[PDB]
Amino acid sequence: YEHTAVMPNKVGIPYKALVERPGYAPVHLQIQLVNTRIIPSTNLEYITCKYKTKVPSPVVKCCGATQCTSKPHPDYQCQVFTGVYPFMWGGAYCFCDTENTQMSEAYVERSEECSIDHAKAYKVHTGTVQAMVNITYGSVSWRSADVYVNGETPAKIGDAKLIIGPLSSAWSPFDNKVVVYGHEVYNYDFPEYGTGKAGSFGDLQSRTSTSNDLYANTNLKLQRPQAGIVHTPFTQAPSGFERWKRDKGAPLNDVAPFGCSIALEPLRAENCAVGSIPISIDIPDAAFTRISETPTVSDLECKITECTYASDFGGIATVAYKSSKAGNCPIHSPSGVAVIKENDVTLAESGSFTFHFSTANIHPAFKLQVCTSAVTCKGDCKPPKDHIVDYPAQHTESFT
Amino acid sequence: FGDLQSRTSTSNDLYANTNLKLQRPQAGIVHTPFTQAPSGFERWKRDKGA
Amino acid sequence: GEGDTFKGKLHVPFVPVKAKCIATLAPEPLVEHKHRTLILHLHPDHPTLLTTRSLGSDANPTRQWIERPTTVNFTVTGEGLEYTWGNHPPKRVWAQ
Amino acid sequence: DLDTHFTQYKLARPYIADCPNCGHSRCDSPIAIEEVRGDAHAGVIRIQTSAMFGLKTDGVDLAYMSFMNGKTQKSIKIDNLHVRTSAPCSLVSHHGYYILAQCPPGDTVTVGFHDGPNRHTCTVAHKVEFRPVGREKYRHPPEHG
Amino acid sequence: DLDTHFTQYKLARPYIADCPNCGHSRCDSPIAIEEVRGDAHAGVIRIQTSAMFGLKTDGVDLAYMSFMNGKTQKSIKIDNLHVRTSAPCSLVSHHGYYILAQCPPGDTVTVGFHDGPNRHTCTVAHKVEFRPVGREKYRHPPEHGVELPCNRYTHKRADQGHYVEMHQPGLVADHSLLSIHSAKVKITVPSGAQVKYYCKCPDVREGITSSDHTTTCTDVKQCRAYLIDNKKWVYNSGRLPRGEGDTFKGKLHVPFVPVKAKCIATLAPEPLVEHKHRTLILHLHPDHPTLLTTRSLGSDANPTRQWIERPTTVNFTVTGEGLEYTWGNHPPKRVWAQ
Ligand SMILES: *[C@@H]1O[C@H](CO)[C@@H](O[C@@H]2O[C@H](CO)[C@@H](O[C@@H]3O[C@H](CO)[C@@H](O)[C@H](O)[C@@H]3O)[C@H](O)[C@H]2NC(C)=O)[C@H](O)[C@H]1NC(C)=O
Ligand SMILES: *[C@@H]1O[C@H](CO)[C@@H](O)[C@H](O)[C@H]1NC(C)=O
Ligand SMILES: *[C@@H]1O[C@H](CO)[C@@H](O)[C@H](O)[C@H]1NC(C)=O
Repeated sequence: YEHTAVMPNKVGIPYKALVERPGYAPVHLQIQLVNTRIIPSTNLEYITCKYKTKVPSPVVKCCGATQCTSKPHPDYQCQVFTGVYPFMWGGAYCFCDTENTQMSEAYVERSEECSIDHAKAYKVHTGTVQAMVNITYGSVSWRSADVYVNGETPAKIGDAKLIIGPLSSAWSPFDNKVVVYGHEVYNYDFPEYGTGKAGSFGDLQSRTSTSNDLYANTNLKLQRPQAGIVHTPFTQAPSGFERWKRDKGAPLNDVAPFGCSIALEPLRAENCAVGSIPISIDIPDAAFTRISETPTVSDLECKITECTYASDFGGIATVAYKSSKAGNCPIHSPSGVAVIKENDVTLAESGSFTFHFSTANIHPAFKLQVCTSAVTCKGDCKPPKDHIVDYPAQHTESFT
Repeated sequence: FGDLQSRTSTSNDLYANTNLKLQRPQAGIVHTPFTQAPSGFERWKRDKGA
Repeated sequence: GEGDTFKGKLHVPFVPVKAKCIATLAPEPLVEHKHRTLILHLHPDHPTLLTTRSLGSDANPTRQWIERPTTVNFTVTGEGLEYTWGNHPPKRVWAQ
Repeated sequence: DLDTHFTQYKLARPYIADCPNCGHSRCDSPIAIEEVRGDAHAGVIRIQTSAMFGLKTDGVDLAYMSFMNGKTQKSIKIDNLHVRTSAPCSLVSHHGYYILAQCPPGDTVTVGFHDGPNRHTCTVAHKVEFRPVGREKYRHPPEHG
Repeated sequence: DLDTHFTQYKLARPYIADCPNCGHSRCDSPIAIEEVRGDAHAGVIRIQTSAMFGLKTDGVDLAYMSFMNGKTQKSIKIDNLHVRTSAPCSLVSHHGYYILAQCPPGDTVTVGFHDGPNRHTCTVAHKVEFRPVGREKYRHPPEHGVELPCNRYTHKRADQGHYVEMHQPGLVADHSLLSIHSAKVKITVPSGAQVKYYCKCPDVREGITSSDHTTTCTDVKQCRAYLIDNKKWVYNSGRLPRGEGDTFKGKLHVPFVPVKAKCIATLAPEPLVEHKHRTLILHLHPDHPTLLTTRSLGSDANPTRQWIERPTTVNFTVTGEGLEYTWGNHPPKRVWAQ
């Protein structure tokens, strides 16, 4: 009843296995993986965005110098100039010709746009993956279970209880350093907090949008106003966040192999088809029925009708059933050579019922198990010319 | 080239394989947005050989 | 003013917000199939970048802005291939 | 409900400053601009002009602008408030020192109203570009998509 | 003379449609732009607006225009009509729904009149390039040069080369018909026009009437407020609904048919010729990119053509069979060698 089985990690591929429960009628299984969310553990480092040089009003003493003070503003650059003769619309601003000094100061403050648009640095750990599994086994034909991958957590939705994982591959598309920009994910190597070079990425680094303090290395340097005019000419490197926005690499959600996609989320990488899962399930004995009730289907034969050497269910075959009673009968091929989309067939008195399947061998010689009745369906297949189907469901490529 | 072909200037019959597909109208606005390949004759009119 | 910086903290009138603008859509490419290779016959109206990404172990990605009409090819392996032409939704593909 | 912003409306007054390229030279225009925020996507630009348009002298006439001429302010009509780039722009909304308008890409942004006997324009050098959101690097908001 | 085209004049009436970028957003401007035709050589553009430019109410006032303001039109002057692109254009002629102008090159096209208290303009994203006639990739028509057989729209309008269908317009909603009869929603009529009418609630189901009242429904946002007004016909625009009754005929002539005129084309500065044994050396000083082509007259053509923008000096191996070359649109020249 406890059917342990390793399962390839694919999303849209069934796992219609058969339980070889002694003393009772065998019961088919069916497992499907809707999602394979990874959700690695993450830790935010800092957020960067364009800055705004909030330059306050200059201090202009008409006759006399004025020493500046080292204010605690981030990147607070202050410098005093000498020998200035400012005009304004009302005429020349002072009667002195050399004692005129200007005290110009400027500091870098994060732009108002940081509230909506801002990159997010992230350092990630291994984390723990989760999946949504649908199991339509036996006669219940339904499940809707969210499950983990740790090899301890039971999942007991409906009547059955099972355990999943751990995954055979520790492959994580995320690197140790991950940068998230609004909706797309880039595995850019942000240097560290409080060390960004001016002009490059992370010129302005804030711990959090709420955090008041930040790290603004913009190489801001004021210079003398020209021709006696009241303003604050400041020379600084162009916004480093503006750069790398128009020349960033391909997002991770567009270069991650194994067909894995990301989202503005706990950063799950869903549909990351890689490795296998050691699935173990405990079927309740209630679903089991006495073996003495299943009709006998011995002395039957299998005939191939038309097999296509393709990925979709192009293979068909007719089975000459030789039964005694009437009832349901699970069908399954223990061999991985062929996969049968058909799940259950009712048996009449010495009837014949076609079924569909798919294979990957030119001359498929696969065993067919029909409610405790073995038969080999040997035949031939033909490759298709119009290779236009859904994604392959045979998942059985090997030597042919 | 030859995206639209007519047997003569007066010919009421013609061939036009231009991949014209209609699109859903945007924001409950009354219009007929269509997704259309660029004019085939405009191509080869900028990059015709000698 | 040498005296003091008076109060009068004034709200920014037009605060940037994350609205939803309407963006352009490139014409759908003309898909032509060959044996284990995908030919994308396409004609871009404006410079659009297309991205391709193999579903196998090795991504082998390729990003390429294209402006003039061009014909491109792609070796679609048994693992499969997916491509994103413009801002259209991504599409995947098989191999036999 | 436009009377809940009197802190901007009443506590502030029109202002005048060094326009770098006021007309043919660097005069001291009443609409000297500063901190143009051309960082959106849909081609819209926020401009902080020295002149503070909004309500009239006391509490009315949202459709009037108030600049400072000489010692005194002067609330007049807003007839020809012009914002220009490489191509002429189109106004959207204005409030206090800030006026919201959308412009085509260009190398300089100019602002100018009309007193009626006077031009009173001002401009500044500032890169303006607008890349639309998405993978299709277009240059004008399309009809559909 | 000018009153010999009444098929369009009286029988058609301008309507309102959904401009992509009216003013600042997607409004419903009366000058909605359709079918920007930038195919002429000299940068001439035809625009088909939903507003009818040309004659007054009956037959007069070429210097007037007629647009539709809500459920009724109001013909005014053409005082400040302006068509604009990257740089402001210069209008040439207006007739019916069509405007002819000469625009600078640019990526967007705008059309806008000026009522006097409001602008009421519209614009659409549609690039307009310049394609200089010949082999000389100039940017504006020069004051001199050799003329070439260009293709260009004609300023004339009295032509019958092409037609466009003008069916009964579809009906239009006007919620301002839906006044209140103190407690019920109440519908007036423009001039006895057909008011299609019905609400969510069960009441009068067709509406072919004078001013009705509602018996059942109460909300003006839960009734059909329509006007079938096909006493005057409208263009077969893709922005108006089509009345399911039937599609009227009444096709009217297109104002500006393309013609094979003759535009002036630029003439590149002449080359400075220099020579060595069996070897032409060619000095070129182009002002604008101009195609140079060369062709050997021997058995092997051995062609060579290249756009040249920066001033350059090139060479050519001249065999005794001789060599031809065609700098710009200057007549081709040919040579022998020693
Ligand atoms: C769990 O996995 C099984 C096996 O893949 C899912 O079975 C499939 O369920 C769909 C409906 O979700 C069936 O198709 C639909 O059937 C209805 C009713 O006949 C029909 O109106 C629709 O047009 C559509 O054909 C489908 O036949 C069935 N089996 C297969 C082989 O696909 C099941 O839905 C999954 N359960 C959950 C909760 O996700
Ligand atoms: C792509 O396929 C076409 C098919 O005609 C072929 O001509 C062309 O050389 C191929 N291009 C490449 C880069 O293989
Ligand atoms: C000939 O061509 C060369 C380039 O191949 C050029 O530099 C040179 O000035 C020309 N003059 C002669 C030597 O004929």
